[PDB]
Amino acid sequence: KEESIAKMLICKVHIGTKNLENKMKRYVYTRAKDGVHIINLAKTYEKLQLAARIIVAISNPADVVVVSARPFGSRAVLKFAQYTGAQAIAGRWTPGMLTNQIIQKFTEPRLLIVTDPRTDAQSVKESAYANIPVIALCDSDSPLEHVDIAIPCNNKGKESIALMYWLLAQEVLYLKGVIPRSEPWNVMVDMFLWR
Amino acid sequence: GRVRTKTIKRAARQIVEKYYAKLTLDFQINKKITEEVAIIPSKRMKNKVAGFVTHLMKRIQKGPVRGISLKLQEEERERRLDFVPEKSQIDVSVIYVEPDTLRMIKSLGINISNMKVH
Amino acid sequence: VRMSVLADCLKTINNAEKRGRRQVLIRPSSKVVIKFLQYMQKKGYIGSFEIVDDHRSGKIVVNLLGRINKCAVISPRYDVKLDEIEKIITSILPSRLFGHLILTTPYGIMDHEEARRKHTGGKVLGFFF
Amino acid sequence: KSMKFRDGYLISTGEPSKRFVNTATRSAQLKQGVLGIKVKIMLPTAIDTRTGLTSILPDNISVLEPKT
Amino acid sequence: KNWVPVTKLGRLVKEGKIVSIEEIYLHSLPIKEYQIIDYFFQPNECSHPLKDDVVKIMPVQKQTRAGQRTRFKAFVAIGDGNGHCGLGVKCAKEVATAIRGAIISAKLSLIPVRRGYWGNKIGDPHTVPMKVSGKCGSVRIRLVPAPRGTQIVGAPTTKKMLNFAGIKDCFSSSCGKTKTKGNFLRAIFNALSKTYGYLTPDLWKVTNFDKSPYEEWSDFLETY
Amino acid sequence: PKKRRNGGRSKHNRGHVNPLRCSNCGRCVPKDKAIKRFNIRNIVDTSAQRDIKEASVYSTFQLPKLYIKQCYCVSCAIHSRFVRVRSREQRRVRK
Amino acid sequence: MFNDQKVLVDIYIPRKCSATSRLIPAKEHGAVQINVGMVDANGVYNGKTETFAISGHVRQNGESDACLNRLMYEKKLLSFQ
RNA sequence: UCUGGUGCCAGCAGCCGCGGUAAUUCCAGCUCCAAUAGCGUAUAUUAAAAUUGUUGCAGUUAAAACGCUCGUAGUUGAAU
RNA sequence: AAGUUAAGGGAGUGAAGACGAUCAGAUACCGUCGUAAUCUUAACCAUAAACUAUGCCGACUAGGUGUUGGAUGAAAGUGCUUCCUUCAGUACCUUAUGAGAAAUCAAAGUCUUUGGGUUCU
Ligand SMILES: [Mg+2]
Ligand SMILES: [Mg+2]
Ligand SMILES: [Mg+2]
Ligand SMILES: [Mg+2]
Ligand SMILES: [Mg+2]
Ligand SMILES: [Mg+2]
Ligand SMILES: [Mg+2]
Ligand SMILES: [Mg+2]
Ligand SMILES: [Mg+2]
Ligand SMILES: [Mg+2]
Ligand SMILES: [Mg+2]
Ligand SMILES: [Mg+2]
Repeated sequence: KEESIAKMLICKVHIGTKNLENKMKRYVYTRAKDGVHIINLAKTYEKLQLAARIIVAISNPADVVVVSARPFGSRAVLKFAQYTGAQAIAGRWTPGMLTNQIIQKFTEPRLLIVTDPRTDAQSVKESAYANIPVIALCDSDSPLEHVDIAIPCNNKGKESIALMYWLLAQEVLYLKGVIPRSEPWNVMVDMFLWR
Repeated sequence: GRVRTKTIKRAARQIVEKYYAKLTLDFQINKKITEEVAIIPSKRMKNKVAGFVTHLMKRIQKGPVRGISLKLQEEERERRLDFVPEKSQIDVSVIYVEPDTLRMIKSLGINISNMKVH
Repeated sequence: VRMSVLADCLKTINNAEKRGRRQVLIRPSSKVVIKFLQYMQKKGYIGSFEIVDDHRSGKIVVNLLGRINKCAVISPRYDVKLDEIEKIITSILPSRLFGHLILTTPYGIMDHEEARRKHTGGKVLGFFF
Repeated sequence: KSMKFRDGYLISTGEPSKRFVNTATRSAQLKQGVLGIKVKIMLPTAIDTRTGLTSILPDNISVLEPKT
Repeated sequence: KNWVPVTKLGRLVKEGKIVSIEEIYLHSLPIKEYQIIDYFFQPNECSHPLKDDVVKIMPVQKQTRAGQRTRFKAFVAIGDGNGHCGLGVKCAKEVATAIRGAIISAKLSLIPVRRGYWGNKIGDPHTVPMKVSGKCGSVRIRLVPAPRGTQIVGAPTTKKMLNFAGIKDCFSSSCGKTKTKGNFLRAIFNALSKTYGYLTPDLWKVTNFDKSPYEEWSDFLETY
Repeated sequence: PKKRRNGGRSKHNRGHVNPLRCSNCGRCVPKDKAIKRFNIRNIVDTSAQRDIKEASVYSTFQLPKLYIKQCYCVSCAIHSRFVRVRSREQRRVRK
Repeated sequence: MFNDQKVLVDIYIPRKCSATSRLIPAKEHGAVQINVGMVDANGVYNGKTETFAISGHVRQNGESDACLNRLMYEKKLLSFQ
């Protein structure tokens, strides 16, 4: 769809970094003269749409956890959990949440979303102890360990993170009957932006 | 030294959370309120608890204090940060792209009418 | 120096199978390798395979089905009599109900049950579970 | 040798440890010596005061719930 | 009993939503409460109840500044006698609390064991399906199938574990330092665990997936 | 038990290395094992430095430096605290 | 196993990985199942789904993404692999 | 964890060990255990020993890669 | 390396030896001297923690950062430099449903699922 990619170009979601991390070769289009890796932007749309289908397949929204670690991703994750019916963390992760059944915040889910696997290493480590299908949002250098579905973007720009969460939420709403297609979502970006 | 053990601090924090609308910035009134609310066998520990309550109440005026969940502040900050801008910055007339980005987009076969490099 | 091309082929197949690789390449080929591969094919342990024709000793590419536990050779090809199959199979195979021991026989290459059915001995080549 | 057997919660120092704890000592003459017996019981939060009234514990600061 | 479940699986097992313990094996779910295992193995509505045995108690010391500091480790082996087996260990200050903890730990590790035939298949499988090998520390063990009338041919600890597991016929041999009881027990347990992972030819055909209890009982668990 | 992977020195693809002598204690050490230090010192401290300045002709004078390039053996080097004793994980940290 | 009287004697049948056919055992906690929802030629999700299973070996090696891509491409759900 | 005697002595014990007043181990009484018209001791030999290893051992640090290279006998050698 | 034979050479260092100190003693550690030796030519001797305490040839199995010497293709130069591939040598980092008693190991992996060839102990 044309306007989604237009908005993606408005933000800097198509520029990554160095450190190709060979398992992410198939998502990178070219390397520029300054060393920056350019992401395809056509596989991003398809992977986002598949991620939305997988998310909506889950019977209740309460069995979905979205996790963010850095300050410039808390607003987006909170609002995304608000419009859907999922749970968000957005802060300091307690090292034994998913595996210690006596702790006060056990909260065992069925599906888990990560803003960045490099900074959210503790949460993705604990997912392999309880059969949880991690879905991530990966840059050109992200490790793809214990990651099932990867969406290629840049995890650094605040506007990029806001735009990706906005797109994913809009597509999830389309996949339900809350609003039919052919008219855009009335809420606007800058709801998901930081400060 | 005059460091306060965890019993004193925990009691003071709960007192602040549960009875915020009554409390003030004056030690004597807060001493009376703490006499009435809680259960403390010794007047010395009661004085110390009331002193920490007053000290905590002073800090709240300057902004957020970590570990004390006061709802009024929370809805105030939520309604502050939920400001809807009248114009979105997402939409602009012209997109500026790299030469390689433009070549990529042209290669993928998607059409955008307002793309301009440099 | 090679000294054997069957052992290298079987080792490469076994190493790739342990990782779930779905395809592998065998560099040096020969008629004995083709016959061994065909016998593995007949038992449903692998898929189809190609023979690439350079103007040297050819190359083979095979398709794997995630189904082999082990395949190896016995390097000295000991000469086995018809009444000595029982000890070898008791020592080598994991069960009396599956697995195969491959002899080379004056009537071609075959496993031990077919060798008994044909009333013949031979020498040992290898096995696959 | 000595052998200790414990359960629950017990206090050792201060003035409360003399109010809320009950103690006795006895000995038994066995064939090969003497054994000492030593029992210590903390009473279920039950102790009148020196200015006699049922007390509780010098270590607690429960905060009451507002009426709603 | 009147116990308050802490996990979703505990809630589903407390109600009659799950029929057999093989349903949770199939989905590779963890077990975090011994009360599930107690619920599935009761002296009523169960043909074969469980058994326990303290197999070893050993003291260990730490040697602080004022002398040593002793305590006791307990090994227990739990068994059904029919396709189920487990092993547990616990360290504590008193022997009684250590054996209680070991009994609890063994129940959490209960696993299914596969059984097979020597020769031609008839009713009531009686031995291991194929050669299996287990390793722990420097101890290596190997079990091979045997005919009907043989007993177990092994050290007393092997006989104990295999009698708990439900195997009647077996040869065995071992290598290493088997005087270490814990490593020997763990090697036997590891060999037993490998039976349902071998992919024999009769397991080649592909089947369609069932649905997990979490998905299939979503709404009832939502009502809470 | 082989506490160091490189054996305490940086030598690879060689048989023999010529030795040098400790600047402090005179011992022989192979050149690839001695610790090297290079120094750029002043002749005098700053107060004497300024005292020479106004005792000088030319109205624009700069004192020269000294270049030394000393080398030490293990015992004579860690007694002077150019090198200390670290933990098992910190030993691997070069630079 | 079916005995001579044709009775199943295994107490249960374990699963196989959709990518390598590796027979997931009873304690492998790094194995997952994915259900992908279907659409009804309008863009609205019906009640149907597709299922895959992945073993802990490949998922710990880090190839779950590529294998899932290939599997979903086989099912006409992706345009590439 | 039964009685009497002895007290680093007398003695026992293949091995670890026991023996200074409380010796479950010495010398006795009683009672129990094993095999049983049979049961102990000494020397040699087989399994145990995958501690001689063709099947089937080890060689960085436990015993053990010749200082290094050339070289005859021996052992082993691409595809058609 | 030391050591032996013969002819040279012989500054510095310096097994032996002689003193001066320290010490309860000091045939030592410190200091002042100082013979052989150390260097060259022609012959012997055949040993070292002669060490990577890891024999030699061949195959397979994983990502990254360097560096030494060639070749291929492309840009800034004021027929030269940078970049991309590929061959040969040489290090390091991370990780191992790989191995070990462990320390650790890209081999010390592909071993009770035990056999590619060969020498020594
Ligand atoms: Mg005090
Ligand atoms: Mg040398
Ligand atoms: Mg013998
Ligand atoms: Mg023998
Ligand atoms: Mg034997
Ligand atoms: Mg040995
Ligand atoms: Mg050597
Ligand atoms: Mg001289
Ligand atoms: Mg001199
Ligand atoms: Mg020597
Ligand atoms: Mg040597
Ligand atoms: Mg073996």
